[PDB]
Amino acid sequence: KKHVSLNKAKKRRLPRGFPPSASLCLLDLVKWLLAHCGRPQTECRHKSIELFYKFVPLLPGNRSPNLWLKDVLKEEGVSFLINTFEGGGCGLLYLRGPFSLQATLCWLDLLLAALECYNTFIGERTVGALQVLGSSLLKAVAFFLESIAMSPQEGERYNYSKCTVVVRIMEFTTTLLNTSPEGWKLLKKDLCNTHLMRVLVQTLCEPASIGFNIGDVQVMAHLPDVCVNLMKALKMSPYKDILETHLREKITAQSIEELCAVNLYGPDAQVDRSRLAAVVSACKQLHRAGLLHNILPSQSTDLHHSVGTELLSLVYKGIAPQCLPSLDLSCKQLASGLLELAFAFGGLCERLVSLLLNPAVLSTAGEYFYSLFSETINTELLKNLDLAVLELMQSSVDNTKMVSAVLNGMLDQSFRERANQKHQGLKLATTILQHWKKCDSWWAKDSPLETKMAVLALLAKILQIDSSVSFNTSHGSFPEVFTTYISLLADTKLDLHLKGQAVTLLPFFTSLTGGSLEE
Repeated sequence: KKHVSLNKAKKRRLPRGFPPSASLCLLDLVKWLLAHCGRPQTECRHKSIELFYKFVPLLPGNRSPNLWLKDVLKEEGVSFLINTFEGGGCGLLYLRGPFSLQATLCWLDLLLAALECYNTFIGERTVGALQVLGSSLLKAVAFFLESIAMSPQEGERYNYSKCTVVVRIMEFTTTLLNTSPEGWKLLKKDLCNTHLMRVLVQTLCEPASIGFNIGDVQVMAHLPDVCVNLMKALKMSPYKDILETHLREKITAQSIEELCAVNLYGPDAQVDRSRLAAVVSACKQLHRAGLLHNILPSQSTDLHHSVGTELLSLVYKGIAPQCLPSLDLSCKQLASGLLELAFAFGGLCERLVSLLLNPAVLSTAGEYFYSLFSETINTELLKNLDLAVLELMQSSVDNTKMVSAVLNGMLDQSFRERANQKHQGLKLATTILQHWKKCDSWWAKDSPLETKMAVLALLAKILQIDSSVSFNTSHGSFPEVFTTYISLLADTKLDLHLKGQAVTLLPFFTSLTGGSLEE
């Protein structure tokens, strides 16, 4: 606040930890910052770096750290801007097993400091990536990449200080990759060999063997987003062939077709369930990375990945029993992740809505498949918009109970999250409001008296889902929906009771003009 307008030349007071001077306006403080930026204590690096960025443009040059750093580096020497990176530990088979000696943890601390001191100056354009490499950085991380996956009550602290490194390594190769095109040719082949394209495969598929553990509550959260950030950063560099050749033998379609457990719904715990969950999380994050059909364009040309159709058929026929496949809190969760992955290859919508209508019957001690899952199915039918309702209402007479049930089951779920999206509800309302002709057999006379209360419930639902802003002035079948609403009021329709939920919808209607008002 105050001193940046009062950087005068007076007799200040010297601090602890410097040779003396006369005035110390800001230059001595920021020089102490820049020389002491390589403090290896990880709670201090962030604060020193952020203080550097917020403390450079207050010397009266009013510069920017992209140009002022080079303006110093031209006369300060290139050793000045690399001895901060160096550390005193630029360089043992007794550390092959995980050990917790006082030197080992401090060496990993040096590695973390030397790793992340360049991430902000590479993501920032303070110094371009030519003037930094043009070393022991690459050598030490290469040796650690060949010495990564190898006191059993205290060496897991060393294991935590191991697992904190590789993620920031990966994010450093992202910030070198997607900031300068020369880095596609600057990073030599001593690092982008099978080391990185083995450790990424181990990070995604089966990572509870290198030392990451489910029970870590923060790094397990922060991992599979920056890893997908890396895997999408790896398309502006020509190593996409390296990734495809390093992936397509392990998590490919052969693995999934062999790992479909012929006794799935049972007592098996780890090597089928954890492995299947790992690989579907891997393909989910690959689908987030946009590289899944760049792995598995599987079999044919019917706009249907045959492995995905096989996933749907095993999800169906697995529930097909002996007596009945019992459920769980994770035997359903594997099915949920299975369906969420299997509904991401291509369209796969008409297959679903044709499977749902099924006249087959089940005899236990046929439309039960909707009743279980019923949340992801409806939120995907939400996304397939403005045609799914039409291909539903194509059949509305032979199996009316199912079409009423599925319209309710999507409408309530679009109704529940009415405070986040707000557009799918009104669009679903407007795309169901212009489709009354497919259900004309409902709102007339000569009907069984269970359909009519369902139709009034449909009216109340699709009216309550929105407000009276887009109903009058002939919105859709507005006189047709009005005359179905009137022709509800027959005579042998209800004792009284069923009319009350009709009379509660009157504030929607009472804004019209003469004519029908007198009616």
